[PDB]
Amino acid sequence: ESYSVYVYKVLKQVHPDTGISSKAMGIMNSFVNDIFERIAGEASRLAHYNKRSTITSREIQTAVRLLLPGELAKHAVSEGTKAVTKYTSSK
Amino acid sequence: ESYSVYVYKVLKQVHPDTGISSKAMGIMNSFVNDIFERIAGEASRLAHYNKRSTITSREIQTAVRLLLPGELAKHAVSEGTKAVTKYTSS
Amino acid sequence: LCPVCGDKVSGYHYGLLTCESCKGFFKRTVQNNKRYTCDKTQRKRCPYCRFQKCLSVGMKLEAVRADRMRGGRNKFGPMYKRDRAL
Amino acid sequence: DNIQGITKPAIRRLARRGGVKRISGLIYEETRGVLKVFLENVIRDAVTYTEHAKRKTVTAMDVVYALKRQGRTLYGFGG
Amino acid sequence: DNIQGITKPAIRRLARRGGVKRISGLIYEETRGVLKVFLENVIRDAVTYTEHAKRKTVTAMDVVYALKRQGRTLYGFG
Amino acid sequence: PGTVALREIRRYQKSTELLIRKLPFQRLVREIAQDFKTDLRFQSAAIGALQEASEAYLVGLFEDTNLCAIHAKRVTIMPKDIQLARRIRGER
Amino acid sequence: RYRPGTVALREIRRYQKSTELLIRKLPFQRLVREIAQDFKTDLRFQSAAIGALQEASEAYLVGLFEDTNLCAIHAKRVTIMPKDIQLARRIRGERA
Amino acid sequence: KAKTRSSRAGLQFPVGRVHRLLRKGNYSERVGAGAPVYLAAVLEYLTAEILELAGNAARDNKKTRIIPRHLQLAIRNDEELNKLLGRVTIAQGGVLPNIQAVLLPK
Amino acid sequence: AKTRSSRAGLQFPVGRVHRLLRKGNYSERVGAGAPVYLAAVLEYLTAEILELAGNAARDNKKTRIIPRHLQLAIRNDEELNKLLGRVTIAQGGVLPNI
DNA sequence: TATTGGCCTTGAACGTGCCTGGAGACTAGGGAGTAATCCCCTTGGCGGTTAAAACGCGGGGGACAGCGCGTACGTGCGTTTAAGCGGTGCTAGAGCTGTCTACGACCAATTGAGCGGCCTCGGCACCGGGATTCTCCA
DNA sequence: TGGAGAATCCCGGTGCCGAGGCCGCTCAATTGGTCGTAGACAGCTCTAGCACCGCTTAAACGCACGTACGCGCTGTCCCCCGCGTTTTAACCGCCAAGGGGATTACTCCCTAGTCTCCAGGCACGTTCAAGGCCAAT
Ligand SMILES: [Zn+2]
Repeated sequence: ESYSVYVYKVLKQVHPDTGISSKAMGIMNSFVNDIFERIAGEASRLAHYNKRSTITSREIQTAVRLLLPGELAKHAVSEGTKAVTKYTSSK
Repeated sequence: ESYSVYVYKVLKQVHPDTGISSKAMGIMNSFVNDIFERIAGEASRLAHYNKRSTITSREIQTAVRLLLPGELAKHAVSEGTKAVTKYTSS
Repeated sequence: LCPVCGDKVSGYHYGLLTCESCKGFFKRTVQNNKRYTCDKTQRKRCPYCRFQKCLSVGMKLEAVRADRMRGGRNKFGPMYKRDRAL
Repeated sequence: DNIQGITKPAIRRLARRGGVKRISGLIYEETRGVLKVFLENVIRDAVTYTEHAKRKTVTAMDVVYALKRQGRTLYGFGG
Repeated sequence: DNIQGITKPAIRRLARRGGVKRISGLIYEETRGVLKVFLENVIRDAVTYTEHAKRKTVTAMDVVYALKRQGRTLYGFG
Repeated sequence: PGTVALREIRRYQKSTELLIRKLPFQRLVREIAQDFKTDLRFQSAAIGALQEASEAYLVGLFEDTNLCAIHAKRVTIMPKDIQLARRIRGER
Repeated sequence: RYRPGTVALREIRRYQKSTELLIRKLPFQRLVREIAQDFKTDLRFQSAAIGALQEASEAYLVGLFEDTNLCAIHAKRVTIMPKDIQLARRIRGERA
Repeated sequence: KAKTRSSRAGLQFPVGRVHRLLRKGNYSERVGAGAPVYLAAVLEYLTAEILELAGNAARDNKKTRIIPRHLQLAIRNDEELNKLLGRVTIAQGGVLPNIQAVLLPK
Repeated sequence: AKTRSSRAGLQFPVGRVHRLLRKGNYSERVGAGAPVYLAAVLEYLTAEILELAGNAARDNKKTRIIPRHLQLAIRNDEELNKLLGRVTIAQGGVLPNI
């Protein structure tokens, strides 16, 4: 499994007329996997510290705050909260 | 939940006429917890790499070889193998 | 009575029954590494006689702590307790 | 302006523990800045941990986790 | 032996990419030694990973995991 | 002008006690913490751990700075040595 | 004739604009195999493993050379010496 | 009638795949209904930022495809991304052109 | 022998290590030999550190291990220095060098 | 008077109660262990360029040592400053228990989104080639 | 400031190999209902964090002073740099033979799950010998 389709969709969203090479997709797949592993590990540690058996959007928010720099963490928190609210609004 | 009893027994085995203080006991507890976490995490990663759903003595041995330096790794592997053999013998 | 001098013992001090006077004298002598030049009435007559009698009765030197750590119990704790069982 | 509570003799003592024989006169401000930068980065993560679990008092384990996150594992304060 | 395959011009090029302008005459032996130590550590970890998996062929994944274990995460090889 | 410095180095490398007054450090810690959140509260153990970590970090940094100073044919440490030590250490 | 130091700067500018490997491949493969011989006999290597090892080694050496250059500049010099490498590796924490 | 969770959340990254990865990754006994949405949104945001910077870097060199060097330039020229990706080496990435001022001719 | 440590000849709790492995989200299943191996490794490491600390405390005329002795034992051993190189010890000080 | 004593502080070793987590036993189901087969994929030869490593050697710029000089840093003493150690008073908020509901695991149909294979053509690398600008000296 | 003269850039031509756009199908994402418990929520007990206050004394601060250390300058000799011949082994293309990695039926032992019994481990309160401090001497 890979993230090539989603990365290409995002690239077409940000840069309409711009392609990419295979090695660049390999690097981006490695980047996505690395960030996923970091955030998931931090969320698991946060859940274990507080003696809870569930990982919620709260643990994701706290892990994003812990792992990312200032402006990046702020923007990521805003985007994730907006996505969660939009998802919950529909059913 | 702490390791004070077991660390005290180990100390009595090593130095039968030497005591330990409270802060040293806390440091030892932190050390044991840190080493446990490191080895367990390495074993979990090893099990995940090979698409295995179980953690066995092989993963623990490989993690010990990966983490500890040369002579420490050799002696730790020897002690663990001896313990596992004795337990299996029953 | 305290075998070192002959006064009333106060308890377990560096090996066995001794009094507060002899306990204090031993701890000062050991901690200060004091050296001098040579009965209850004569207990203050000469440091040498009392000191040599204290070492002679068997009361021990290593019971004193070089770093002077406070509290706890020393290696002779099990022995002290066994002797105190009587 | 409580950073000046880290007096010059204290910085000199810290340097002496590090084996420093001679100290310049411009060291102290730099040391104060470095200490402030370190403390900010530790305290931020400590407070972030404290906000989780809806607590108003910062615990020792919060600062222990904050230190361990930065590769500065500390022994003797629980955990 | 094979270490002399790491020639003086190769180390010169590596230093040139690093911004070094003037190089002494005893640099190359030090570079060979440090490269041997680094390669020894990485290859030891990779071979341990290969051995645990019941294999006789070293893959790229073993090298990547070994590099990650040293805090030298590498991108582009999976 | 070298004897007292050597004596101080010996005593403070054998000393193993803390080297900063506790009340000013407490005030500084609370002042820094007030920025991120208001009406915060602290345990004593947290402040002790913060102080000990800070002292250990500063001692290590000073050791590296002394090494960098010695490399440059000097015995007096300067801010440039601290900056070089932190740069090679990777701190930003 | 170019004065000493012009060609060095030319090479510095040229080799920082490229991304190719700077070590010949066959001697590096031979060295890797010889080093791995002491760990297990009769080993096989995928091409990707050797490529990754080479990439990591070149990156590590370039970083070490940058640190060595900084150390040499600190001591009011232009020429790098082994002692600069030792100091950089000591401060980094690699050498004990 | 069936709708994808990404469409409900308005994302491009998959929510079901992230949920499956979280479940199989041995992170928690249970996974909430909103955690994959948050994680996917964060990953999409980071990928979009990196792609924007890399595309600008590629456009600088008059190219229309992104290669590893453009990724390295974009990552190393941004302070926050550089701090995030500090101990990461990019294959075929190279280094930034940087020469010390003293080494220049007088 | 009822306790698993008695069977394994150890002074560390096999059952507690097994429970911590199970309730730590490491793997879905845990083998019967992993806790024994892990407990043996931990016991060996603790015994090594304690022996070094006791020797350090017995060099000087002391009779109780304080954190300074642990720091001296770890700093003066090449293997343990590499194992615990990024660890700060409470009230340990530094090595009397330089 | 620098030495006797008497009372007071102290930190690991000991007892005691009780409860929660380890030990034993049994069963069901799936994860790990072996074979057999298939076919990439890794190793090993051979011969013709030809680019890269090796070599010689003159000289110029930089490493290194010696010496002089000015001021910044160390040292000591008198005098402020405030840290350190108690005692007392007063809550904010940590820490645990109970109820009960809202949410997430689990299973079975059902459907469509995403990997594999296969043309194809357009971005990008390579060659002249004159144009233009970095170095060097005299 | 001007003149050779190497290193470098701005220009088309060209063709080739990989980026990028379809198809078919299978396999993983979606729906819907039922159910058991994780976690939200409210309320109450009691630790412990934060305020003041007085007195004692060790650290902090100030100041005069003089010598050791940093830094600039000068000379000389080692030794790396730039360039022009020989020598060598790295690349490239082809090829062929296994060696080992990947996939699949299959079967059997290993580990999760539940229930019951009870002792190991934690929380205390209480030694208690040894170091510490004081006045009379
Ligand atoms: Zn007596």
